[PDB]
Amino acid sequence: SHSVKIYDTCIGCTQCVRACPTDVLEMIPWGGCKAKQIASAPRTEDCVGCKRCESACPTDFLSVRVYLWHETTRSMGLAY
Amino acid sequence: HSFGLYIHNDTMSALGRPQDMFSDTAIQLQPVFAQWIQNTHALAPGTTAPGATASTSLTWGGGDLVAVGNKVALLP
Amino acid sequence: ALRLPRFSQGIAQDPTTRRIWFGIATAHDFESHDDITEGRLYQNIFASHFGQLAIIFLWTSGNLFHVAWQGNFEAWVQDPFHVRPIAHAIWDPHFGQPAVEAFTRGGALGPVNIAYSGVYQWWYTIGLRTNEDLYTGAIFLLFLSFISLLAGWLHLQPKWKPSVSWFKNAESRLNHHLSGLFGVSSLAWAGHLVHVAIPGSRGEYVRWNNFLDVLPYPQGLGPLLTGQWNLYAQNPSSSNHLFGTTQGAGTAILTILGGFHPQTQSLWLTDMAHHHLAIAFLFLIGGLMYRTNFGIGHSIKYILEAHIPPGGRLGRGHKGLYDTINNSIHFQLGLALASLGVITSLVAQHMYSLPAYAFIAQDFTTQAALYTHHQYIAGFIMTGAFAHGPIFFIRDYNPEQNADNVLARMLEHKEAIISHLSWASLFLGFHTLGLYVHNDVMLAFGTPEKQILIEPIFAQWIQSAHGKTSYGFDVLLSSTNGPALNAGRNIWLPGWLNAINENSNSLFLTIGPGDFLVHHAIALGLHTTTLILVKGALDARGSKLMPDKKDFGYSFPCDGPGRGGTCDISAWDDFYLAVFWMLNTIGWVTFYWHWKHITLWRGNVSQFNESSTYLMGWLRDYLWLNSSQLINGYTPLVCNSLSVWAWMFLFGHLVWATGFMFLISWRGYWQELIETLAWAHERTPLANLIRWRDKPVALSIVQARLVGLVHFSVGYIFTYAAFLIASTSGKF
Amino acid sequence: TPPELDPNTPSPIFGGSTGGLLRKAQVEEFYVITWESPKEQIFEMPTGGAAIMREGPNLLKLARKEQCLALGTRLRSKYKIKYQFYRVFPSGEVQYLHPKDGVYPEKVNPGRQGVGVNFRSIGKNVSPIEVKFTGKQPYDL
Amino acid sequence: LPSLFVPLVGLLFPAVAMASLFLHVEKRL
Amino acid sequence: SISVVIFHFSWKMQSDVWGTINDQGVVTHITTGNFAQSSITINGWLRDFLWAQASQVIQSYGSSLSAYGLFFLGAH
Amino acid sequence: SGLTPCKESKQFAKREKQSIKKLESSLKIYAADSAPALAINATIEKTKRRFDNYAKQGLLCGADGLPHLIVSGDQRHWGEFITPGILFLYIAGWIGWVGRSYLIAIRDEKKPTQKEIIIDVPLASRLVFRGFSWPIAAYRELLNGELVAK
Amino acid sequence: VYFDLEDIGNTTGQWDLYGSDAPSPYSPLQSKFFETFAAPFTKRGLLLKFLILGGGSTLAYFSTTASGDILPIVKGPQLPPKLG
Ligand code: CLA
Ligand code: CLA
Ligand code: CLA
Ligand code: CLA
Ligand code: CLA
Ligand SMILES: CC1=C(/C=C/C(C)=C/C=C/C(C)=C/C=C/C=C(C)/C=C/C=C(C)/C=C/C2=C(C)CCCC2(C)C)C(C)(C)CCC1
Ligand SMILES: CC1=C(/C=C/C(C)=C/C=C/C(C)=C\C=C\C=C(C)\C=C\C=C(C)\C=C\C2=C(C)CCCC2(C)C)C(C)(C)CCC1
Ligand SMILES: CC1=C(C/C=C(\C)CCC[C@H](C)CCC[C@H](C)CCCC(C)C)C(=O)c2ccccc2C1=O
Ligand SMILES: [Ca+2]
Repeated sequence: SHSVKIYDTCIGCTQCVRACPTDVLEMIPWGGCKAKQIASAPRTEDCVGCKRCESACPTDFLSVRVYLWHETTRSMGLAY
Repeated sequence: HSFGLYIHNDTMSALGRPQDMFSDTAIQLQPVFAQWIQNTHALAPGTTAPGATASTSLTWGGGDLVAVGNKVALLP
Repeated sequence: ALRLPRFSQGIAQDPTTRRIWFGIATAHDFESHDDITEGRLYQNIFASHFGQLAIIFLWTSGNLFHVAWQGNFEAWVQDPFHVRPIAHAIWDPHFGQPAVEAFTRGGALGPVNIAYSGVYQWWYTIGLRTNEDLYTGAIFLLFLSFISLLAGWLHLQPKWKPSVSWFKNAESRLNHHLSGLFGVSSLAWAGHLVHVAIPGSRGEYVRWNNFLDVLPYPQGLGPLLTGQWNLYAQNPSSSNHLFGTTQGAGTAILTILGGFHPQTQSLWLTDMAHHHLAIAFLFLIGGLMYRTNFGIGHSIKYILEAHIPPGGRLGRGHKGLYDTINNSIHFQLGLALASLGVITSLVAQHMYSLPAYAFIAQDFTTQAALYTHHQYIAGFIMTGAFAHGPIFFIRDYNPEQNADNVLARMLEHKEAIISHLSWASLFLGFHTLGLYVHNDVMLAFGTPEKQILIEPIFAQWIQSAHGKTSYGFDVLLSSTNGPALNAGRNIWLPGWLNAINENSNSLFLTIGPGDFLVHHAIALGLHTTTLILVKGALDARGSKLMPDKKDFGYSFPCDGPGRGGTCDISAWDDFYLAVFWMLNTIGWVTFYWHWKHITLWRGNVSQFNESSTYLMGWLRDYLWLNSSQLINGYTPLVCNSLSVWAWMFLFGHLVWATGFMFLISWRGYWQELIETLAWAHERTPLANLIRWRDKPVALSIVQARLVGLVHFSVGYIFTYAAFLIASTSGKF
Repeated sequence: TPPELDPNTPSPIFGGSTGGLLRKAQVEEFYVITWESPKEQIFEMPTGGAAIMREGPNLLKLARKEQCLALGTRLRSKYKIKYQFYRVFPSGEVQYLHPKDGVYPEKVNPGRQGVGVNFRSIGKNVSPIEVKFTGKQPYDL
Repeated sequence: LPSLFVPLVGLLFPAVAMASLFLHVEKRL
Repeated sequence: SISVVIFHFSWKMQSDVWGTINDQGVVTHITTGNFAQSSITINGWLRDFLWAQASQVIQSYGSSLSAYGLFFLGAH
Repeated sequence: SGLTPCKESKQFAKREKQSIKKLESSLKIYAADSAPALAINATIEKTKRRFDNYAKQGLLCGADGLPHLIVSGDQRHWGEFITPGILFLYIAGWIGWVGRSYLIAIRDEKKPTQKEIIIDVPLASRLVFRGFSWPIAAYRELLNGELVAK
Repeated sequence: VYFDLEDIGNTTGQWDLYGSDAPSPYSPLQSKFFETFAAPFTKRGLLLKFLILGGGSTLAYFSTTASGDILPIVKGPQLPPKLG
């Protein structure tokens, strides 16, 4: 499946989690920003790689990145 | 079944086999349905439409031609 | 592993048809393979290298075999001017009776293809005379091709595999490639010339049976070791000399006459034996510069470390640059390809102007074919050189280890490099097109006197310096009171001045305003293609739009629609862009070459000189004009021997346009289409008894651009080749 | 907390569509999404055209999951509804997917533990050469 | 007439090659 | 689709319809009825249609029709 | 300069001759006192004037019979390239210098983009004639020509 | 219509739709004739080899021929340009 990482540059806006069509990310407690939360990629097996998450990050540089990797049925978005 | 017939024709011609082409002089694909209609509009005036003196179009005329100047206006 | 491709587990677990596609396009990218080590990397390449040589030896072996078995050659040797060389025989059951008649040419017994590679003139010049000679040559290469495979297999065995440090022994390899691979090879080639080639051009046949009790020279090696080498140039072949015969034959084996042999219109054999002998010296002595195991020589590293201009205007100069190149195979391939690409063009530009093979200049189709051949090879090689350059920056470039050296400073001021290349391209583009269009309007309004026809006097001045009488100018070698002239006076100059001022040959052809414009087109083509490629290389590791373009590799589809949209942002993709421009550039080059030459051979340089200044002229008087015999290869009335070129001509157009589909329409459309077909198959009775083992999916984003580009390129090459050969050979 | 389980609950009123399950559902996986409806309502089907929600508990089987979230997301807004979806497999085992941790993912929960987070953020990753030949990748670090 | 090596290269080799590749490609160790 | 439609029109009319007629009945069409035997081949379309008929627009410089010559290249 | 001056080129004379005969041919259908005739006679007079000037200004011609330009720098042909060029660089410099005078005037202001899509014509008219002395850009170059940040 | 974990097969429409399940309509003996005479080709592998080697050589065999096009035939060859 694809590879998705998060960085301490994250501000806890939570927008990507809202942007994801396959429920890959989620927010977890943290203490590196005023929001006190940070994104996480606990289910990268369900990711498709549409990068809607990245398209929704306001950090100067994306704090969530998606590195397209090995292709699986799940990632190829196949209903057959 | 349209374009592939052309490529067939190109290859046969280039190989010097005109008789193996889709043409009027070889393997004919005569569009008979459009031809029959064409003929029907020819026999239309007087027969089907008695009020019509001449044909609807000269493309259905058969043996009628119209010229203006030295140039051809229309014909079957 | 588990299944193909088992050099990559992650790609074998692909349940779609993509696993097969990508399994083929990554088979040679050894570094991306599973469990790869630096040891296995150098060993796989080394082995592949033997495999490549084996194929090359085998390939040439095929040509020799077929020319001997299905070609005249012997008939061609007697009448070079009036015999068409045969490529091989044609056996095609699809052939109609006419096609068999129309194609049986060259005095063959059946339908044959006419060779346009020029191996006939090459082998005749080389010394080969009969078919027996060709067969034993074919045997020899078949043998060499076997020992290539044998050696490739040998060094894949554990007790014969070379260590990585052996591959990184640069100074030893250079000392041997310069001295042995270049020098000794060239030295021994001049040996073949004075033993076989030169005496063969003088009627005497020297093969293995009698090359021992037969002297290449009357004084026979005496004067060489004596020091009076001048004796070998004492009696050259006459001006009335006939090739292959004793009529006018001399005794000399090493001369410097310059110019051409009158009969063959090619360089003197005694000029070329001398050439390679002289070459072999600078190479033999040259391959003793670097250090090995004898306590003498140079440390390449230490030289680079020492070349730092004080006042640090180049920073730390070339320090650490030795390891940067010796550790990165891509840097080496890039340097190799760039160098090779340049001398590939050098070959092209020299073999049409200074023919080295007997009776090759008279064969116009061969001359046109060979020139176009190499200029496209050179072009492709050049883009690859600028592809591994980027790959190097991504995979092997170490920023800290190249701190502030010339390589690093490139990236440091990359914006300046790119913007100026952009300016140069914009300047050339705006005016070359501008002048072409202005002239077209004048011709349209019927006022050719209003054209802008700039004389290329700079280049005309060069030709004068070479000794061309036209234009006047009174430059060096064009002036009686010139130190340069009187220095070379009656050595190579009488032969040179005679040849450069002959109106038949292609030795520094007369150029005018029409030549001025196309050259700027050429200049435009070069600058733009370089602009694309170096912008690709210098941005491979990142930009403002994608700061971390590394981490993603050389080839990736994109980075999504965010940040404005990032399609074709990878270094692989600007390669993809540059190939188009390089195809456009070489296209302009070969159009220029072929039009100038067909008008010359036709004795009508007027048509080129007056029509090449406006673009309608190119369309009408070059492309539309010379397409006549080609497109009539087959007709509603008949078929000709040019029918195959007519067929290929359309074939090229078809492949070319088919590629437009992959380049214009992109993936999401086709993916949604296929999944409706996936539905159909499962819901169709009798058909759903049969199930696919690989899931049908649309070609990937990058794969599309590759497939599209290949079609575009194949069409490009096959279309022009169909035109180049037919229009030429139809007229000759 | 334990996830909900099912299932014998009815499914919505639909007429049939071509976007339905295929062999993949039979041999690979298929998904189910479930929800509670206050009224019998009409909704747009991701696979098809239009279907009628059935008042009370509702069960829908869809292929691919994304279809599950797309419909579910639509259920959350538009009308207010609480939904959940599971992964079926073919053996009969079932797997609870979303929400999966009590609460929705947008909302921070204390139970959750981070996965795939790099504390040296930035593009402070190392050059590819540095990991060359090391199965690793720069981001993985 | 040796020109009957054509079908062999022309068809037989390709068929064998394709069949073999097809099999290797669909293999599941 | 439309491009091959209007090419179908242009060739068919010149070849089989339009042309000069004199007062003996003798009809001489513009392209002389070559549609039937040469439009059935892609090479025929390239040669007898495009190559042949494009001669007017590429030989229009100096004429009143040179603007078409300019727009021809201009559109390419 | 392997060419021959146009004044003494036969090909150059044949073109003027052939062109005039073509226009005169058309002259026949329209009769005399006529609009097209006056229009054609005006083209003929414009034609003669053209060729006359080219010869008069010492422009070489090629075997083609058409003038060719010398851009080497040779003094006899500055008119051909160098003189017009300097004229260009003056204007090009003018336009660019005025264009750059506007952006600097605009840069420190409110919404700077607002005056890039809606021109401040009073400001532009104030700055247009500054390009007249634009080659005193040189004296800006001795100090504040280009930014030091990059 | 239904949905039970108990029976996934049925849940996901794995139905042998147009399947017969009916007894053999073929007359016996006829079947037995075909069952004993087509038996060698049913072993696989060997059929693959029989079709390659057999199909290959059978093809080669039609190497031999006449009214194919093996006749440039008595036709004076043209020159036909600069000559050759
Ligand atoms: C180098 C490859 C190659 C070769 C050697 C051939 C050879 C032939 N082709 Mg094929 N073809 C090819 C490539 C090739 N083609 C490609 C790439 C295409 C796609 C464009 C085609 C499309 C094509 C078409 C549409 C037709 C041919 C036809 C023919 C036959 C015409 C000669 C004839 O009439 O005699 C004799 C005519 C016969 C019918 C004799 C039959 C030959 C016997 C039955 C062979 C026995 C079957 C063979 C053993 C099974 C193969 C086994 C093998 C795969 C292991 C000839 C056998 C024509 C044809 O076969 O007629 C129907 C024809 O219609 N070709
Ligand atoms: C010394 C010569 C040389 C060598 C050793 C290499 C070696 C390599 N190249 Mg480079 N390259 C070269 C020259 C060379 N190249 C030139 C001259 C160009 C300009 C065209 C390129 C442009 C290039 C690009 C863009 C890429 C490489 C890549 C690679 C690497 C992977 C190769 C691979 O597995 O793919 C296998 C290749 C194939 C299976 C060939 C299939 C596609 C070909 C082009 C189609 C064949 C043409 C067509 C079918 C002709 C038949 C038509 C018919 C009608 C007659 C490998 C290290 C890749 C890389 O960087 O690694 C990630 C990469 O993407 N090369
Ligand atoms: C004939 C088609 C065509 C043309 C005209 C161009 C032109 C250009 N290309 Mg493109 N290219 C093409 C095909 C073409 N390309 C294709 C098929 C590909 C493969 C995808 C590419 C890939 C490519 C890449 C990757 C790059 C280019 C670049 C460029 C620019 C190069 C610099 C230059 O020439 O300055 C001169 C400008 C021109 C020649 C075009 C100007 C057109 C007219 C003359 C302008 C005047 C307009 C006039 C007033 C009429 C106005 C009309 C009215 C309605 C307003 C130039 C604009 C490079 C670039 O951007 O340069 C920095 C760049 O890197 N090209
Ligand atoms: C249906 C149309 C058709 C077909 C099927 C053929 C077929 C053939 N032609 Mg004919 N030809 C045609 C039309 C056609 N032609 C027309 C219209 C003309 C103009 C009149 C000609 C003019 C012509 C000439 C002059 C010649 C032929 C020859 C040949 C034969 C090539 C023999 C060969 O190399 O083997 C195999 C094919 C190849 C080696 C080339 C294939 C290239 C592929 C794409 C390389 C890429 C492969 C890739 C790596 C994938 C590999 C997988 C694979 C191994 C499974 C073959 C029988 C030649 C011949 O007689 O043989 C000696 C010959 O010289 N043709
Ligand atoms: C203030 C106006 C201005 C100035 C001083 C410059 C200056 C420069 N440009 Mg830019 N450019 C401009 C406008 C300008 N440009 C506009 C509007 C565009 C969009 C088409 C561009 C697109 C452009 C590209 C792609 C490139 C440059 C480049 C360059 C540099 C090299 C010279 C050149 O090729 O330019 C050529 C000019 C053009 C291609 C466009 C024509 C610009 C028009 C004619 C001027 C604008 C007039 C403006 C509306 C006046 C406002 C009046 C005001 C008082 C109200 C030089 C620094 C090159 C570079 O980077 O150098 C290394 C380069 O590759 N320019
Ligand atoms: C003596 C003589 C001469 C000479 C001249 C010269 C001196 C020369 C030259 C030359 C030159 C001067 C050449 C060049 C070139 C080049 C090129 C072609 C390039 C390239 C490249 C590339 C492709 C790169 C890549 C890369 C990258 C990008 C990254 C890093 C790595 C690398 C490096 C790989 C003359 C003629 C005058 C006269 C006569 C004689
Ligand atoms: C002489 C001559 C010639 C040659 C020339 C040359 C070769 C030269 C050159 C040149 C060069 C080599 C130049 C350079 C440069 C540079 C630079 C570095 C620049 C800059 C700039 C700037 C900065 C500008 C700016 C501006 C202005 C000033 C104006 C407007 C605005 C603007 C901003 C644009 C010829 C033969 C052709 C012709 C005759 C004459
Ligand atoms: C047509 C098309 C397809 C559909 C094309 C497909 C699925 C190609 C499938 C290939 C078929 C099976 C025939 C291929 C046979 C060729 C002769 C290749 C030879 C086989 C080997 C030698 C490689 C895409 O998937 C696509 C994706 C992205 C951009 C553009 C396009 C696009 O234009
Ligand atoms: Ca010459």
